[PDB]
Order: sequence, then C-alpha cells, then structure tokens
Amino acid sequence: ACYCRIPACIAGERRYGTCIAQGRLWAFCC
Repeated sequence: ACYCRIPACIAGERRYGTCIAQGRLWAFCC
C-alpha cells in the first residue's frame, strides 16, 4: 500500500511526493 508518512518513507518505499494534511507536511511513500 501507499502511505503519507512522518518523518520519512520506510525502507522498501520511495518518496513519490508530499501530502499536506492536518496542517502538516508528510512524505508520500509507496
């Protein structure tokens, strides 16, 4: 699955983008 993550993507994932949610920045990871 793909995830918006803080503080960074997990091993095995790539950061394909950014999420803005709950007034915060996240890495978009899949």
